[PDB]
Amino acid sequence: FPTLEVTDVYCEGLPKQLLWQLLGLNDLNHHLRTEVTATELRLRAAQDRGALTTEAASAAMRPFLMEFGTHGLGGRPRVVHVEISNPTPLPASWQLHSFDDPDGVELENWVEPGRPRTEGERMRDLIAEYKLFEMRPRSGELEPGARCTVTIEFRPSVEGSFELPVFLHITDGKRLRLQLQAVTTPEPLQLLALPPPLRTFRLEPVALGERAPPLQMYVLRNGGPAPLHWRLDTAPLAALAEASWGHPVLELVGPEEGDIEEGGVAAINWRFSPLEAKEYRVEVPVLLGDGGIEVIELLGRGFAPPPAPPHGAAAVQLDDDTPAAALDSVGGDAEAEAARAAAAADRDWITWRGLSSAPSAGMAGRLALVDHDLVSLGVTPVRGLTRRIIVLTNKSRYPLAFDWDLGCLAPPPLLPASQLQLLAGRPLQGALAISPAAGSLEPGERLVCRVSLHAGVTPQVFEGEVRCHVRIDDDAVAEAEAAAAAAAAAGAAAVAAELPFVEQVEEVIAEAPVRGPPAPPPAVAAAQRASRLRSRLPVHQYMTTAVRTRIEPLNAAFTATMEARTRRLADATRPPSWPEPQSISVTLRGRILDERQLGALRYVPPHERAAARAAVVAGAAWVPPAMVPF
Amino acid sequence: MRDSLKTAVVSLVREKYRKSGSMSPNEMALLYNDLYGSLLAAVHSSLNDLVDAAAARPR
Amino acid sequence: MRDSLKTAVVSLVREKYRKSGSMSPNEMALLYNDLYGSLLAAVHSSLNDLVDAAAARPR
Repeated sequence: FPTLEVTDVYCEGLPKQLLWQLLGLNDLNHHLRTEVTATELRLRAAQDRGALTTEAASAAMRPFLMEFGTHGLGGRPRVVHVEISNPTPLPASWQLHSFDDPDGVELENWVEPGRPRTEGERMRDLIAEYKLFEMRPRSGELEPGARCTVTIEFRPSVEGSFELPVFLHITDGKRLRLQLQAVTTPEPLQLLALPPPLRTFRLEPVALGERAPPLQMYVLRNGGPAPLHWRLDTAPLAALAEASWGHPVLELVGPEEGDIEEGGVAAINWRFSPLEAKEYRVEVPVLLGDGGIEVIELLGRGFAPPPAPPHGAAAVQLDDDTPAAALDSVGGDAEAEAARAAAAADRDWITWRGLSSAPSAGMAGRLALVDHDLVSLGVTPVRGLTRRIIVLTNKSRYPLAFDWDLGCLAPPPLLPASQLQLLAGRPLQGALAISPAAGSLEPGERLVCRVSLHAGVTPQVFEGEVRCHVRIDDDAVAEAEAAAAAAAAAGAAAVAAELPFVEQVEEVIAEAPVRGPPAPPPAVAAAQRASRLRSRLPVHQYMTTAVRTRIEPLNAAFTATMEARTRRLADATRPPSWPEPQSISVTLRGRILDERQLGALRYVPPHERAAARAAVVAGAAWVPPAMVPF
Repeated sequence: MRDSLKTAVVSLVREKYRKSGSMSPNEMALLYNDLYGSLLAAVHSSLNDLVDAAAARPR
Repeated sequence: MRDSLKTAVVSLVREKYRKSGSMSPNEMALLYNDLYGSLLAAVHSSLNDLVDAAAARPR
């Protein structure tokens, strides 16, 4: 069956993992990949002969939520670039259809849809009226392996909520409904980033007797409205501890409260220390500045590790990563691997088949490209210095200033081995650095940037986001213009050398007869006449003085046309270049693991178990020793 | 030393990524991260082996 | 501390405990206890100077 796949999605100032999670593209890719499509045949039959209706189709088609969240009124519209490709060899023709929207039918003196009298259809009609939700390509067709680069944009100009259902409608294949859900708040009301995978955070299963449970990072984003003041009530966790014979479980490490700026990132570290193999469902509230719940459920399980051998009989040291045997070896429990797979689908973007971890969409209009987005730092030892390289390319013909920022990944004001206590209270428990902090870059120049992580003593799993800000280099462009001006001055000096002391009349004092400008040569006069006759005012719009005096509205129209023609010059004269500074972002995920955990492969994902075993058996990660204090 | 390593680098590029020893940035793009990771892993393995030889590790 | 003491302990083990033999798990556990006790005795012997120098009555 000719199907489609979403390879990647690009949006301004939002992590690619977060965008994929918010759109729920895992389920979309799965459904578009495999389905018998029993009822879709009936759906196509009803689409034929015009039997289908939007409401019934939505009720029977199991819509998928395209969540755009909340947008402050008057804020910048949000754009979503989705790359659609054909995994199947058969060429795929697809037609985004929605019966409310026009279906390629010519309207001639047909009254627009009347007063709906039902607020759902009314909201649909306001969306249609004010172009709130628009997908540019509409219907398309793709050869096997092609990329369509579809764009869907939302315009936060109206107040209130808006839900618009459209459906993909592949010509021969499945037809899935997407419900674009957004709310535009005229007033600032904090709403934390609340994707369904983040609401129920699937904690990675951990060893029952682990000496130091791995810190697990949870990232909160403000969203559209004003900055969010969050406070997490530890009382349910305290109740859990009291129930668990007074042992700390699901402990919060960071601050209990905080103030995320608009479109910001705040990281909270959890320690999951279990006592049983049972599920540990714990529900915690999030009190915002204004009244709110935003409750978060944490789920984890017990690893039930193989019994630790006595020192006498220990496995000597000097199994395949891919198979499910690896998952079973990482946790003998039947449901431990199920929880691990759920957590992988929740957070590990690599395991998702569709995602490409490439710049993909957004080729046009982006100042620069990171060659490889969504970069994963490998599993690292306790005090490990792990490096990766990311190359940035300037597509713009203009020089670009490149600055590097860390949202929650900032180093404390690499790290000295003795004085690692500075890492206390820091979400990463490591020091991220990039070799170019801020560098200029010429057009078409590719720069290598080394991202290096120096980890601390606390085992951790980080999935952070690092921002790179690209702006047009005003200094460089001004220098170029100044060089051009200097060249022009040199040319003027050369012309002066050619013609010594050309006279220029400084001023005029009482020239008794009025003297006009010198007459041009007749050829130049003819050329100027032809130039004037070009851009001649249109015949039907030129009102003579007599007609203007006779008819006032014609005089007003003539004045308006003069004003319009004067205005037309200003837009041309304005230099349309210098686009807005653009912030790109790359997600980095890594596993700071203890030596015992690495040796036993306790928490390495199956995707990287081969690399973990390599790093254990043969030293593959550096451990900067520095100098001992004593 | 960099010129000494460059030949082995070209050989590894050709072997691992089937790029026919492309020193051209455009072709070997989208492989810089993996190539650098493999090269640094090899360098670290060699350095650790030398360190163990200097101070015999029970490995 | 762990790294430096690990190097020292490996050196010590190679220095003293190299009898080996049948090496049943129980005897290996006993050997581990023996080396741990030797380490503790060495630490105590090294620190006895400061222990005596401490203001507490030297018994």
